[PDB]
Amino acid sequence: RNKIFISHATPDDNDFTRWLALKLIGLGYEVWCDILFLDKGVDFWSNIEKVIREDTCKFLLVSSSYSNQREGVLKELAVAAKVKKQLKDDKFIIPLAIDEQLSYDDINIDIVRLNAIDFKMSWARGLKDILEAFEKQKVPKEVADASKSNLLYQQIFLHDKSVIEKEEIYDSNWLSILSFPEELRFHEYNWMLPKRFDVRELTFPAVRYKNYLCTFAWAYDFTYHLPKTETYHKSKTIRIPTEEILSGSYDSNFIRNAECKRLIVQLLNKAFELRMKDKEVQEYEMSNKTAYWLEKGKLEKDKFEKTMLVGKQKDKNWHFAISGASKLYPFPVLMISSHIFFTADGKKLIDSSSVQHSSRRRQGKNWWNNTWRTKLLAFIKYLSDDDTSFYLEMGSEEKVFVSNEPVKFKGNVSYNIPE
Amino acid sequence: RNKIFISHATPDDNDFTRWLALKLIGLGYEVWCDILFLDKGVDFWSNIEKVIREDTCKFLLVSSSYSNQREGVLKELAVAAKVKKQLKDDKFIIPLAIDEQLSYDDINIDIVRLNAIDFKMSWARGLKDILEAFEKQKVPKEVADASKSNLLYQQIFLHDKSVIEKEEIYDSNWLSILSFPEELRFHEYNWMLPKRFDVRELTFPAVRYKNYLCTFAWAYDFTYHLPKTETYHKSKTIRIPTEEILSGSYDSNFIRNAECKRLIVQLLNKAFELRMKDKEVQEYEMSNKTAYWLEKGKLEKDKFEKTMLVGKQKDKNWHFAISGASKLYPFPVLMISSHIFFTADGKKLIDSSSVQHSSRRRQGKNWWNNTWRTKLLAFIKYLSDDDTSFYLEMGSEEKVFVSNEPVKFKGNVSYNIPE
Amino acid sequence: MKELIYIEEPKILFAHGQKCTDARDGLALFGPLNNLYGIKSGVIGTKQGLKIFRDYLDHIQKPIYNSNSITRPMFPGFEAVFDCKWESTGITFKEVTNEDIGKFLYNSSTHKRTYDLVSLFIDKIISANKNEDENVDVWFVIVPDEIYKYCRPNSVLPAETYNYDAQFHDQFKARLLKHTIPTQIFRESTLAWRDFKNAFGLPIRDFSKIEGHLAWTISTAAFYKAGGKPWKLSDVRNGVCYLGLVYKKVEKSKNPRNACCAAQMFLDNGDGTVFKGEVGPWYNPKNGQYHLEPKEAKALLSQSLQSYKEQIGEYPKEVFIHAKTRFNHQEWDAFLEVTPKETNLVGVTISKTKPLKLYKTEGDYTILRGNAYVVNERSAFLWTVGYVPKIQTALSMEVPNPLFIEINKGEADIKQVLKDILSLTKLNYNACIFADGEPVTLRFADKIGEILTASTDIKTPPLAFKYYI
Amino acid sequence: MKELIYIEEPKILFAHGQKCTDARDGLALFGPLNNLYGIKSGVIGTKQGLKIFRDYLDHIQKPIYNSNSITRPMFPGFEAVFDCKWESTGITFKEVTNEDIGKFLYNSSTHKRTYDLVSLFIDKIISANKNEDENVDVWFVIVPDEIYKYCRPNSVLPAETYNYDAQFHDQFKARLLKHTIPTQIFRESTLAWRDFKNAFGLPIRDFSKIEGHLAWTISTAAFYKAGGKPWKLSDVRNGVCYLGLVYKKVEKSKNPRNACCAAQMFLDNGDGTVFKGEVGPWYNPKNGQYHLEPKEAKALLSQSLQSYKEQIGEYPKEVFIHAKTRFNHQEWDAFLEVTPKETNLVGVTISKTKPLKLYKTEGDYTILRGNAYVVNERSAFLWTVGYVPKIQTALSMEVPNPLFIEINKGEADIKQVLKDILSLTKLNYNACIFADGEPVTLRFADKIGEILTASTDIKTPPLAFKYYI
RNA sequence: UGACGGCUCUAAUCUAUUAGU
DNA sequence: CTAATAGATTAGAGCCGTCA
RNA sequence: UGACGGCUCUAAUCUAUUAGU
DNA sequence: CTAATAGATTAGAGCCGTCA
Ligand SMILES: [Mg+2]
Ligand SMILES: [Mg+2]
Repeated sequence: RNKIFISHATPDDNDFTRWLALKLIGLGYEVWCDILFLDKGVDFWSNIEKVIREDTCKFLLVSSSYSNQREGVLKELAVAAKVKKQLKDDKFIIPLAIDEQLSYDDINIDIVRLNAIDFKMSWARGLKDILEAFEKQKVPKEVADASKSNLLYQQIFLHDKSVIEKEEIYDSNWLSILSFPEELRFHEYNWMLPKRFDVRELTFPAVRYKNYLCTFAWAYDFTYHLPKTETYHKSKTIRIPTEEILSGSYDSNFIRNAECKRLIVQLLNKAFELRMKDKEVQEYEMSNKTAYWLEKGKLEKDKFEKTMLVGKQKDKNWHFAISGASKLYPFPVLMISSHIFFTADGKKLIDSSSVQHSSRRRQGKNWWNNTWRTKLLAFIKYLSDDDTSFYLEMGSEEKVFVSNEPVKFKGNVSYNIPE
Repeated sequence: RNKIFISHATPDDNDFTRWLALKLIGLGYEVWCDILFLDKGVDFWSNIEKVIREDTCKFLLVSSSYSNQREGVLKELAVAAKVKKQLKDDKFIIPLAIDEQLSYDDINIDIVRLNAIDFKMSWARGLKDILEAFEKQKVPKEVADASKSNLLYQQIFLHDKSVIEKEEIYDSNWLSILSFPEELRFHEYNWMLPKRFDVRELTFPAVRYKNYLCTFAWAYDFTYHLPKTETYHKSKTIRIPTEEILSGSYDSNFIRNAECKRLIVQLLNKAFELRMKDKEVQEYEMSNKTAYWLEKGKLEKDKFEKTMLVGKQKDKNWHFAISGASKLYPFPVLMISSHIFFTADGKKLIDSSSVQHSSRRRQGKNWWNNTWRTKLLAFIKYLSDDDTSFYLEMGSEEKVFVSNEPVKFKGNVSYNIPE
Repeated sequence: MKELIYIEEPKILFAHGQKCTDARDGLALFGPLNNLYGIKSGVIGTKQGLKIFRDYLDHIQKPIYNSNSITRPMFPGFEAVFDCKWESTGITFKEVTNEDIGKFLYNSSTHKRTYDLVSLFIDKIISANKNEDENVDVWFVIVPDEIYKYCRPNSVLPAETYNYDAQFHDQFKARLLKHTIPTQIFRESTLAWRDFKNAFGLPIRDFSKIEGHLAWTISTAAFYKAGGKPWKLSDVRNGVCYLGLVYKKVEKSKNPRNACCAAQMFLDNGDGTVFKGEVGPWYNPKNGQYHLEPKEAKALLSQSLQSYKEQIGEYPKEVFIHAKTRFNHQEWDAFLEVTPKETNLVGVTISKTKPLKLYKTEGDYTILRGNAYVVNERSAFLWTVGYVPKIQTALSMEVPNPLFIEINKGEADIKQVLKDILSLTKLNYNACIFADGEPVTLRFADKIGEILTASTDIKTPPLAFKYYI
Repeated sequence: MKELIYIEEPKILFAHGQKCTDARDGLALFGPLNNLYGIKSGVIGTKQGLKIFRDYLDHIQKPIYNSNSITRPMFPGFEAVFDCKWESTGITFKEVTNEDIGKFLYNSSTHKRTYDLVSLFIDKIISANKNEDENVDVWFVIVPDEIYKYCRPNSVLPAETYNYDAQFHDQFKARLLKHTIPTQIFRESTLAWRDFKNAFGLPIRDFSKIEGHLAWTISTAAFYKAGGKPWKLSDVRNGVCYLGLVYKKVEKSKNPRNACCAAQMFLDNGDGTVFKGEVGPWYNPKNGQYHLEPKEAKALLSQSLQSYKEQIGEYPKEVFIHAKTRFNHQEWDAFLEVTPKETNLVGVTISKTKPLKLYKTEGDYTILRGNAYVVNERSAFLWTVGYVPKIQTALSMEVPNPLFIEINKGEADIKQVLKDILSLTKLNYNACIFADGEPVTLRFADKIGEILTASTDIKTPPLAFKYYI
């Protein structure tokens, strides 16, 4: 014998039956059950009868609402009754009542006069009672070892729960910067430009630094705002190459690597802002940064390459937006993040932070990875100019190019996505 | 047929059923009941019927508000009645009532003509009742243990042991005062006696008080130490009868009823000291009081009326000693305190506190009530004067009589002295 | 001829509502009132002490049998009696190196060495209570016998350290009041009595025939200190709260002065016994004046009345003041000024000084435990110690002294006061005996006072008793 | 086209020397390491709260099923899992009359009413601990909803006591620090979420399918506060000490006086795990500077090193000081000055505000849990939140962000640092979840920082985590 | 101090009175 | 205020048996 | 505050420069 | 010392969803 049969309502009583099987195996009891094994097929009933008749010592029946009046369960009950009659064993079938709804009045006739082990109140009490009954009846057993139960858990519970050594491809939000100008400029206007001219109003990016103006533009560029510009010699311009200041190989008492890199980042940010302003795209003011969004109906049927960017929710319209930041670490990038904004009808914004935040929280519940990926890629591809690039004007002839496809990452380990 | 059946209402009376079953198992009986013996996976009705019918010498029924009107209890009662009829044993079913809320006029119809055992007052009383019934009915007891089951049986039968009603006579260590002198007096010596004569060293008991001397002696007494006393008018005295002093009556500006019951006590103590000095009895100085004891051999073979007062213990001789204190509350009495002193050679004491304490502690182990009582009585009888009285000298003629037998107390409750 | 009256014994209330007169059988039959799940023991001391403690815990699992069953009941095992678990598996150890103990007891000054030992022992307990994660129910300190013999008031070896009484136990229990940690102190000889011997091949203390009583005592002590209630009084009259006062001299604090501490008992709603102290010494600058100024007496009565009012909600119907001193008119006039009109104050005095003795005629055993002699309406002799028929022996040797009960103030019946004083002798939780010789209100107050006056002033001391005894 | 590597699951050790990858499965299959015998609970509040807790206890005694047996594992019962009893029979109850709450929550000033309510609870808790003979292990507080709603800092009602925070929970835990009493707080609405609704006939919070998760969390928290050790890490290498530092502001003070707190973890040489907060609040008077002055840094490092030395016996071979901010040069020099010879000092910074997301193009499920991107020898991007193959779901809803781990100071291997940071996230005891987004050393310290900041009177605060979570 | 009891030794204090303060 | 004579109270310390 | 996640609205500080010191 | 302009750091709050 040396084996203990367990029957249940597959798959309604998986929890208790599987827990009891693992527990009993962990204590050194040989337990035979259906869901425990994985291989199945036509030859699944002859083995049941042979095991019950030949090498089964105790029959435990998980009697619940589902397990009662079950054809397979009743067949197992009949076979167990025959085996019990043959073996002259008074105690061979043991009911285990795990359902509170299953009253003792409406139980099956095959088990109506038998003393049942109750599990409704506390499962540990029932486990202790089963152990005591097995000990009193001298059920054969081995030494208690939880290693067998752990092995069964590892090899059955986690069969299709492992990890797959499959290569994959990842899209990101990192856009690489392709082109840079040749040199940087610190035009020297010795008390030539107005003291408080507000140089952040010029048609080209510029930053004040000592008495110098830093810009990628030409020496005589932006002369419309500075009429007193032509009478200026070329020798008074400090030209610094871009490659060395991006590589950190230019240290001067005039300026160090840190401040020059900071100025380059500032110029990139201002150029991005001005260029996006040129595209005629609506603006949104966040807590610290600024976002850009399209109106409703700006595109053809509110779609671009079969991907919708503007939509209707209840009595408002929702707009997808992207925000960019010019950063030089680890490699020159223009990092991109996503946001959602809400307007009354698609043309005018609603002046309420709480409403916007609550609406975004409600909207983002049902969106998944594919939705964000498609929207981000579509809005990035909207901006690009000719085939693969997007240019920012840093001067009369200088341009900075950003690619429209994000940087990919290659990984070697993935999953089997089992629904 | 050596198994006792217990019927109850599961789970309303689990506690008492388990308690009685455990007690009976510890006693040595074989007990079958539901909760204690509930096999799992067996036909319970057939097993219960087989147990009741084949091997059952007694049927202990538990009757209460819960077990009354129960299907299983009634069925077991019916089968037990059938077994009783088939066995011809009129004491087969034994009711046990454990509920104070169950009236005797609402009992089951099957146990109305049966002698029940009341467990209401205490489970111990009912347990002893049922054990007495079993012993009378010759219930087979399976004695498989020695010095443990017998000790369990002997543990009970003793908690219910109590006192019995019988008058007893106790002795005491108080000696009643029989009589007092009629008058106490304050002799007026107007700065006649020396200012520091130290009056306590003369023959008769006297106490200084203001310019007066208080003593029971006559006016012209104690002239051997105060010769300049004869020339003294006898009308210069204040006399208050002592009977009204020991009545809470006399009060005056000269002396308050309080200082009175202190002066008389002091005079009694001084008289006792002088009297015990006159009897040629050796003395010991304790921490606060003074003790008196007899030398070795001064009695006939150290015995007075078949009682021994001086003995031998290894390298020491032990002497019985008494100390006296006169008290007026509640009634004039002399209190005698017992001590045991130790001498090296029977004539010289030891000037070491530690050895005296150790010797007394060693001597106190063996004595019992009779030894102490006999020794005190013999000592007092030796101190007696004529037949039953003993006098203390207060002056020329006046005397105080005290009995030589301690005050006898009588009681109404005693014990059988069960060896 | 005079007559002696008799009073029966007030039995107690064990589990299942059962009642019995003796504590041993009362626990052995029905079990304790509350049911603990198990006792986790923490041990502080050396390695030899931990080994001995584990050996004793293992030994007290199996039944232990006494020499005479009638006089002393058997010990049938801790789990069988108290229905809880106490095994040598939840034992948690903190080692104290023998080097530290040896080096600290070398200053030849009792105050400094006692201070050092107490600080060493209590720092580890405080650290293990505030910083570690485990749970400790009762801390069992195991002190070596070589330090116990030297931590005594008058002991000679063959800095805020002078402000404490030169006793290890008193100061140890006094310094841990602000952290609320139970503690049980063992001497190495108390447990391993067979190993410690003398010049002859016999142990100094012989537990061969009294081993069962030792097991019962340690078992009940550990049960109470872990949060158990072994028993309670069967009958307590309603509306009545009982007090007990003890005076203790504050030795060597800038002057010879004295303080007072109290304990109290009453029956609260739910048939429970509120057995709790009344803390906070009340001094008086006069030396040798075992009395209280009116200001301190009014505070004491107000505090007791408010403490009873909080739990019950009604002012007590009757208040009893057990004490071993005598009241004067000044402090009793200080009383009765905060006492409610629906309240009667009885000031009762209990003492064991007056030397009366009774010998049975033509016998060998002593007088019974229930006998009492009533001299007047305001005086009585009660024999709280004597022969008990149930155990077929007496509770003491020779002839015990009678206990004097004198109603010093108030009007009441002598029988009822004697009955209450007899009943207040069945509440010795520290022991497992038939009854105690003096009321617990006059002994537990003394135990409190011995501890509160062995340290500096501490605000709002704990009122529970498991932190003191 | 960069390259990513994979990091394997940490293993969390369980009873009988068996290992698993989920805390819930190991708890429900095998059992905990230590075996607590029982839990005694104390309930404070109105009769409604007592009934609520009794009903909840009776409910949690039986298995509760969630929506999906694979997504969120089941709850096979409190006693069937933890091998201990926590039921509604050992409850000790203390009432608070509703008039007291009404008379207190009318002042309209948050500080005064917060202080008054915290006092109204803690005074009764302390009095019950002090003046009662029972043994209460964990004290549960059923906070009424109306008390909770208005005790927030920036909430409105539609000098002596001003040295305190404006939060009920923080101050309530703060003023109980010196009495060493574990405390658990439950919202009245959380325990009985069904009876509290809105003007729609539906519960405000829907716990229908997630009662199993709630039961797991509450049972684990109650077990941990009661002195249990559920699970420990598997392969922590010997001789490594992790020490996290967290900075905080202070509500009221003459200066901002930024406060520093610390938390410590290492191996106990007994195959265990020591995880305790080594915190004595250090102060910086300079405004806006999140770097400690050299004296404070010396004190912190000396205290941590001394604690490690006393716990084991020798100095550590490796110290990773996790912090959320970069360090300046002078602080690192001060750390170096108090450092032993053979002791490697490493300063690592973990940050979250770094815009970078990775999208899976094929499916609709997020990235694997254990992936990692190595930028250089001194920095990396580590993933911890996302899809796990064992639980068949993602730890978050949207596309999660990874963590940026930087080896700011010293020499260390980036892969080993990432492995340790990932393995540290399986020891959050305040909830029973598969994984978290932040390591525990920089998390629990945060909680300490928000407890001993609400009050300034605490000296030598407790270290064990059972009084802070 | 694992409990209890019984003995022994010291030291204040109150009261009455007496003498120098 | 100091010092002796007592009665009448109160508090501390120190030591030994517990069975046959 | 039984958890965890992701958002929006706010404040100091450091560096660089200019002008009020 | 204060007041504008940028980057790159940090910390406090409050709000919504967790299933189908
Ligand atoms: Mg004790
Ligand atoms: Mg918490």
